Formats: sequence, C-alpha cells, structure tokens
Amino acid sequence: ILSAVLSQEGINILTHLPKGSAEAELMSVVPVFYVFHYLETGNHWNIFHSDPLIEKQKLKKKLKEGMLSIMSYRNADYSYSVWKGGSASTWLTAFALRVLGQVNKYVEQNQNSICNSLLWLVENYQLDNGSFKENSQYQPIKLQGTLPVEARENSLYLTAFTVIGIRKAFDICPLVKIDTALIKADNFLLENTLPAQSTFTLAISAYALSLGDKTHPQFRSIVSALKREALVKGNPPIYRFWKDNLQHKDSSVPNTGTARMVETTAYALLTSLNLKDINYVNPVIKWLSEEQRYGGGFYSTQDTINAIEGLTEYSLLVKQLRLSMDIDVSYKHKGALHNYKMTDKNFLGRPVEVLLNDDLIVSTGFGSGLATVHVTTVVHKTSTSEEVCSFYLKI
Amino acid sequence: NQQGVPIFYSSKRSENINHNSAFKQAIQASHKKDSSFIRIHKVMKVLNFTTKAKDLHLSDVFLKALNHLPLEYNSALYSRIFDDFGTHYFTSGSLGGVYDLLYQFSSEELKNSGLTEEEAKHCVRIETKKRVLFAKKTKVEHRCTTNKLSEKHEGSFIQGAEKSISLIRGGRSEYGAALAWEKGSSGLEEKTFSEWLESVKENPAVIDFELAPIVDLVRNIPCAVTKRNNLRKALQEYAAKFDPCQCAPCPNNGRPTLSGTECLCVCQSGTYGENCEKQSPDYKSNAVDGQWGCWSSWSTCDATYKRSRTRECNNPAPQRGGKRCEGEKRQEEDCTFSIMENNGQPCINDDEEMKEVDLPEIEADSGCPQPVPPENGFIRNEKQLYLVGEDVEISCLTGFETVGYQYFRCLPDGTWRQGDVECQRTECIKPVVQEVLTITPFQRLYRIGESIELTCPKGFVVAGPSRYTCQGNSWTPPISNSLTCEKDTLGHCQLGQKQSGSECICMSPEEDCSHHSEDLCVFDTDSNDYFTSPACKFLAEKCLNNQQLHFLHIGSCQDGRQLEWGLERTRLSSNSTKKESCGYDTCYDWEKCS
Ligand SMILES: *[C@H]1O[C@H](CO)[C@@H](O)[C@H](O)[C@@H]1O
Ligand SMILES: *[C@H]1O[C@H](CO)[C@@H](O)[C@H](O)[C@@H]1O
Repeated sequence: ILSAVLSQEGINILTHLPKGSAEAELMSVVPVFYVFHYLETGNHWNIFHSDPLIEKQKLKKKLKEGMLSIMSYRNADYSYSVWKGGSASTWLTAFALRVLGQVNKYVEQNQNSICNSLLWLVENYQLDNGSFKENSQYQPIKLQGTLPVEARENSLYLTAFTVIGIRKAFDICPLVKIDTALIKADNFLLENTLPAQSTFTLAISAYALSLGDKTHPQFRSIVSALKREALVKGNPPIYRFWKDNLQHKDSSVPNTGTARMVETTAYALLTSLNLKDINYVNPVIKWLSEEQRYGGGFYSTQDTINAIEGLTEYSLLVKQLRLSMDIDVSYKHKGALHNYKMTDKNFLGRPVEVLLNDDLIVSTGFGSGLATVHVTTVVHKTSTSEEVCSFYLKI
Repeated sequence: NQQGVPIFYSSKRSENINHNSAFKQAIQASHKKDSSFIRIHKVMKVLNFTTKAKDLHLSDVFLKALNHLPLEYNSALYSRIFDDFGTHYFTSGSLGGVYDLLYQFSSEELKNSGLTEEEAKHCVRIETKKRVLFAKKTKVEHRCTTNKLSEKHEGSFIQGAEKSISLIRGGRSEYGAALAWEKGSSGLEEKTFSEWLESVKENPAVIDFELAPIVDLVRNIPCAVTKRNNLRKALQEYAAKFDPCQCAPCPNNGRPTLSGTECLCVCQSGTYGENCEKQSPDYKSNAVDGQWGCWSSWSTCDATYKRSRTRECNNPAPQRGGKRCEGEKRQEEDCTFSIMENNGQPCINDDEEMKEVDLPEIEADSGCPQPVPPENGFIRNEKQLYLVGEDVEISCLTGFETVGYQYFRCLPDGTWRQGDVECQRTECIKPVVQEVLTITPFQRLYRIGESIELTCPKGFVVAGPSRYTCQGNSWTPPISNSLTCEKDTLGHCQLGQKQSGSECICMSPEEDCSHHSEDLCVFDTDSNDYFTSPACKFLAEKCLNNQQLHFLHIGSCQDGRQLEWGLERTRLSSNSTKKESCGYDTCYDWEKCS
C-alpha cells in the first residue's frame, strides 16, 4: 500500500478558488467537485482538524452554487458554450457531462436536461463512422491546453474525449439510441487507433475504451502498445510515467520535454486503474506523487482533474482488494464439510480432503477480496481403457 | 544593463571594469565640481581557454557548501551561496592585464582650454605615448602643450586633472600602483611600465570572458534535481535585492546607483553637489526622464496557470519633455500550486529515464518469466518476475470463455505447470469494418447462428458475399479488406462509351475490354455472317464499325425464331427512320424500349 493523500492546504486552495474574470470562471469551479468525490468516496472528511460533519455540508453549499454556475454555459438547445452569443462547442458539451456525471453520485441532477444535452452531441455531431466533430467558431481555450492536435489526430482526441463524457453520465439517461452511439464510436477508436500517432492520443483513446469493454481483442492490443512506451527510473521500476513524443520531432529545446506528459501518463494511470492491475500502477502513483516535486505543479486544471480522479480511484481500489473472505465448502446433500474464514492475517487457511461423493459447493456471502479455490481430484484407471491405452499387450 | 528571462552573457558588453572604490571614487569625486571624464585603456592578452562542456570537476569547498543545503526551499540559506561563491562561471575567456585609467577634469577648465572632444581625447592619447609608454614617439602638437590649460601645468594636459582613477587589472601590484598618479610616482620611471608588462604574464587577471549560470554546475550531488531547481527559484528572489529600483530618485535626472546598502546619486553633465542639486549656470535644463518603481509582489496563482506583477512609471515620473520610461508595466508568467504531498519534501537526483522494453536483464531471482497465454486468451495478472509458487490466472478475450483449468503455477524449476485450459466460445464480434459498407443489424456481439447483411449506397453493390453467418467461432468468412462496393464503369456516357477526360469518348476494343460480360450474338455487314462475341468488345466496336456491326440476340448464338428474327431485324435496317438503342444496339422504328 502506498500513500496518496492531499495537503491540508491544497484542498483549501481548490475549494476557495480565485475570482473576477468570467474567463476560466468554470475552470474556477470544476475542482471542488473532484475534491468532493475524492473526499467523500475515499472517506477522508477526517483530515480537517475542525468539525468534519459541518465541513461536509460547507462544501455541499459551494457544490450546488458551483453546479448552477456551470449551467451558465448551457445554450438554448442544451449544448454548452462559453458565450451564448459565443458559440456552441462540441468540446465543452462533452466536458460538462463528464463533470456532471461524477457529481451525480451525491448531488442529484436534472435528468431530462442531461438527456437533451446528450442527444445534442449524438444526433448532430457524429459522422457515419462514429467519430465526433468540433462544431465551429473553433476557439483555442486556456483551459483546454494540450488538446489541440494535428491532422486526424484531433478527431481521435475529440471522439475519445466526448466518449468519456458520455460514458461518465450514461447512467442518468440510458437511451437505446445513445448506447448505439457508443457502440459506433468505440469501434472507431479501436479500429482507428492502432498505428499510434501520439502518446497523448494513445492514452486518452486507451482510457476511453478502458471505460467500455475491457476484455476486447483490439483493446488489449492497444493497451499493450501504451504499456510498451512507458519510462522507468530504477530497474525493477521504482518510478513510471509517459512522455509525449514520436521519433520525428526532435529539437534542442526545453518545450518538447513538456508537461503534456503529466496529462498523458494520467490517462495511462486511469486506464490501468480500471484494469485493476495494481502491480503496474504502483510506481506511477508513487511517481505522480513524486511528480509534484519533479513537476512543480500541474500546469492546467485539465490534467489536475484527472490526476485527482486517479488518486481517488486508487485509494478505493485498495479498499476493494483487501482480503476479508468467509468461504464455505459443503456437500449439496450430505452434511456440512468444513469451512474457513480467511483474511490478511490468515490467508491460505488450509487444504482438506473430500470424504464423500456428493456434489461440492464452495461459496462466500458478500465479502471483500480475491480468493483461489483448487480442486485437485485423484483417481485410478485400469490399463486397457481408451483413455490411457491404445495397444493389446501380453508377456 | 540586461539583467532580464534566462541570464547567460558576454563581457564585451558591460565595459564597466569598476571596483568597489573604482566606481565609488568617481561618483564621490563627481560631487566636488561639475566634472567630465576621460578614459584610456590598453588590453594585454595572454591566453584563451575553453571550459569543457560536460563532466566538470567541482571544488571541495564548493561541493561542501553546496551540500549543507536544506531540501525544502529556504531563500535565507540559499541566497548565502551566491554571496560566497557567485552566480556564473567561465565557459571561455582571456587572461592578462589592462592599462585602464579614468581622468577627472573640471568642466570649467576644459571650457577654458577650448579643445574639441577629439582634441582632448588625442592629447591624452599622445601624451600617454610620450610619458608612460616609453616609445620614441609621434611628434607632439603644441596645440596640446601651449593651450591655456596645459600652459598652467608645464605643458601637460594630463597633470591638469583634479585626479585620475586606476582601473588597472593585472601584474605585480608594486608596478601597477606606480602607474596611478602619486607625487611619489610623480617623478616615476617609464622603466616602471615595461617591467609591469612582463609581470602581467606571470600574474594575470581574467578579462574579456563569457559566463554561464553557477546553477548549471550543480548536477551530480545527493539531491541534484531537488537542489538545482530549489536554486533557480532562489536565484530570482536574490536578483531583486540587487536592483536599484528601490533607490529614491535623485534631484536632477540623476540616475541613482546602488552599492551595498546605499544609493549614491550619479549626476547629469553640468550638475554637481552631494545629490546633484548644485549646478553652475552652464546647466540650462529642467527636463526629467521617467524611471520605474520597483516591481509588484506577485498576485496569488490563478484560475489559469497565470500570475500578475506590475510597476508604474513613477519613481521619477517624466516631466516637461523627459524620456518616457521603457519596458513592461505588467508581467504574466504562468504558475502553480502544491497539492499531493505531506511527508517528504523529496529527493530526486539526476537519474536516467528509459523506455521500459529495452531493459530485460536479471534472472538470479529464480521466479518464472511471464508465460504464454493460450490462443484467444490473456494473463489476468502482469509482472516481469513471479515468485516460485505464485499462480497466474488465464482468462479469455471477448466472445470466448474459459474451458477448464484456468491457472499456471510457477515452479522452482523456473518452469510453468500448464493447465487443462482452452478458449472455446462462439460469439462473433462486429467484423473487420471497411468505412464504405454498413452491417445490419448493428450489435456489439452476435450469437452463433445470426446473420449480418452488408449493404451499400444505391449506385453500388458488395464485392464479396452479402450475408455472413456466425458458426464455429468464425463467420463464413469476412474479407478483412478484400471487400467494398464499386459500381461498373467507375455526365454519364452511353453504353458504347466510357468517360476519360470529362468528355464522353469511346472505349477502345483492344484495351478496356477484359471484364467478362455475357456472350452476345452479333451480325456483321462486312462478313455477311455473324459471330458470338463478348459484350464489352461489341459496344466498343459500335463506335468504329456500328453501321457494319449490329446487335442481335442475347446469349451465345443459337438457332430459332430468335436468330432468323435478329437477321431480319438488321436486314430491315435501311428503311427504319428511328432506331432507339437502350441496352440493345437499337429498337425498331416500331418498338419501344421497355
Ligand atoms: C523589478 O523589480 C523586482 C524587484 O527588485 C525584480 O524582480 C526585477 O528584476 C525588476 O527589477
Ligand atoms: C525600469 O527598467 C527599465 C529597463 O528594463 C529602465 O528603462 C528604467 O530606468 C527602470 O529601471
């Protein structure tokens, strides 16, 4: 187990915010939602030193204020914008549903809203091949950061980024029509990622399919690719991360070795954290942890939302994984054969024999962990059975 | 003055070889009376040097103090090293000596001498030559010997000065000190100067040199990355104290300069006195130039990376036509906040990154390597090394499910015990999709026995078959790139012709015909018989010899009414005023294409 917490202050800043410009106003308020998801879901109300119970409600007040605050950027037709006069942006629309979906857990949303907002993207902004398009009035945004990309490479980023929103908030409006939309889109990402264009593209793409069918042939192919680009310090690895680069793209400059990587490796971390391959994940969060020092800070809120959801998911993957089992072996008809309570302290409780010829039933109620049952059976057969022999012998 | 941004630089640019009292004596002398100054210098180069770029060898005293540095930033203790060791180090430079002297004349005296700037500078140039340089010399000019000023000092221009300041770097101090004006050196020897010159090669000083930040030096200590970045930050804050922006302005467009803890005022020409308040009636001006206030304190880090700093043009805000101060009122740099950690204040050290694939190296450990999943499956549980007796669980890819013993066990052997395991399962997934087609129905997974229907737009149909079915884990079988929808004859042109140049001209019999159309039957007026012929080839030959070659009868040539009829058909051809030509060469005058 590794420690991944937050400074008492850090949170303080995030919750307090800075104020003035409408610009990055939204950017102003997104973090609170994450600092709540992480603070509630991984229970950590306790950090404060004051009264945790009312402090929880203090954030809630800020959280609902902030909830309508985002609505400001919602249009007529339910599509998110920066300015109503402004323009409707396919980018922000996805990014809203992504923020909302995580929040819906503990702050109930306007259901009918979420839906029409969804149906906007799907019915209007999806090609015949699943891929999504940014609407127009194209605007570089300070918040967006590393998102800008070249050639089709941007179709991929966006399709995957909008997939993420739709995955995140699908629960709230499970529509037969938008599940289909997900099917078509997912296929794009699988069937159109493989010859990898960027590390940043590989990663979100990986992460987006990571929120879908995580057993898929093509997908695990992709995940392998990403998993092979990784950087390490110390072997066996103590530290692991990803840098954004391709073999064509070298200059004697500081900028290429540029933060973009924190975002890309954050998408990797989030990908694997879904696969629940903690072995892979450990050197990353140690390093991402270690990152603040090496990194200085996370340049823009975009990655900082993903880093936080990382630390969140991990601290609650640990929790799922701990062994508190209560296994029971019994004969279906004849009596109760023994049964053993298995924990961290007393794992691999025993081996026991099977006495009687009654179907065997191994079975825990609700419990937390991972246990392995082996049923090695021992039998004797004559020589001249087809099973073993193929010839007629004598001597 | 380019303190700036990143700060490496060249020493041809400062031209202030000014010591503690080198500059201070001049400023303090300048308060005594309206003064002008005459500089004379002579470089004496000895050698160059290039400090090698990497793997530099640092000193004990330095490496020492460079260590007793705390991990956590502390402007207090960090600043310390700049005071003691410095800021930059020489990548390259020269070593030797400089004859460098600054002469102080009361501007009243110069006006009394009446010499032009070019004259005055030259009288010092040639007088030095005669008096100190020892050379059998350029002929003097009585312009420099018998003017109203030199006349009052035994014909010397130099001895006219209130005093001189020595900026001589190099050689033995005995010989150097003598070259500065003193009554003791006042009957001194030219002999002195040549002796000094030899001394300079045995006792040089660094002149004419390039620099680079002392920080780039600290690269391989315990906590390099930590202390090196801790120091760039500390470098910024250290810079601010040294700036003279904080000095209050000087009475008369005087530019205040800092040394140590004090601002002494630098005076404009025609002003003197302790703070440039006094002026002889020669100064005939009250224009004031603007100079910045000091910078602001940074604004707290923002909604964006962004942060703010500010000055205003008010220290000596401009008046009655003084120069507007030049630079930035404002400054955006981007910034950050610290969020994750409590414990460490960590130490990273100049490690070396590596793509993971390239290091595959140790087996002493004796755990088993990653094993081989079976076809259509994967290992649930990735590592490089597994301890002996560990299990790894095999599961199957989508649409396939485990049949049997799901585990391999790591043997002390190094070998794997390998299970009774297979990935049988029948659930076809959505096939290798070509952008062109569209399958129906559209699902994530298909059941054993469901069929899909490949369909395309109107003008087109499918290259391979249209209906695949899901049997024994395969279909029956999809092209995987061998299938899309392209229409025959890829302003449409008539059946005899093809398009080639955005203008409808005939397809050539020999060339374009090749793809197997139906065996047609055709009558030929030149032959007076018929022949069975491919269709493509026929519709070409219409162009050339149509009036010779008619359309007759679909299928290979064969007897019946069909044949006797097509014969009549094109025997009655002459009188027919109207022949239609849809798929047939023609429709009779009497018929309609149907
Ligand atoms: C503006 O003032 C500040 C404080 O002295 C410095 O950071 C900068 O060099 C400039 O002089
Ligand atoms: C502010 O800084 C500028 C140079 O950056 C000067 O022009 C001015 O005198 C003041 O020092």
